[PDB]
Amino acid sequence: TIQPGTGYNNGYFYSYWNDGHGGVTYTNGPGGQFSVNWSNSGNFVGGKGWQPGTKNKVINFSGSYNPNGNSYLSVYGWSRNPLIEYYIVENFGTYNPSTGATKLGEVTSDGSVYDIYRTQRVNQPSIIGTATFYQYWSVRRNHRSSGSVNTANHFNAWAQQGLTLGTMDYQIVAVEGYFSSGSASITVS
Repeated sequence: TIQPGTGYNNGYFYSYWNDGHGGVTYTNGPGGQFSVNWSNSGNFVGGKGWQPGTKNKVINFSGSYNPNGNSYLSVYGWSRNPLIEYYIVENFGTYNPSTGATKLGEVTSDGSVYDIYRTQRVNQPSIIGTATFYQYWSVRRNHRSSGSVNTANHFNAWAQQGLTLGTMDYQIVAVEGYFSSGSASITVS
């Protein structure tokens, strides 16, 4: 495993974060590849991509994703001003992250309909420190672990619905886990 933090590997920005609990290993591979293996983890997020992201990137991903418990596979990132944490969720484990959330619409992109939601994090950690901020979600109905994500279709649908993004910060294909187990191997481009 590599040390939690951010940096560049083989031309790609990467971010690997955990809550210090133990039970997760993250490795960077050739090109845009990264692997995650976890067993009775805490909360973590790891993946490769870009710093900063863009609002019209076409993100390609391929590989395997085998969660046992609560985990997501998504295009994941942030904006600043306004501060937003966002997800385009391609697959997940035992928990759909939109459970109980307010549905803000639908968008069709890259072979599936997605349901759109907005949630709020209250006094939680963020890229600028403790803050209250919104999260935007596109949750794919047809789950998969390879494909292409035309981010503009999501960001445009969000904007159409009143979900504004500020200036992009990082933008990665991320495996997230919350107190679960699993394995994943993903290549980004």
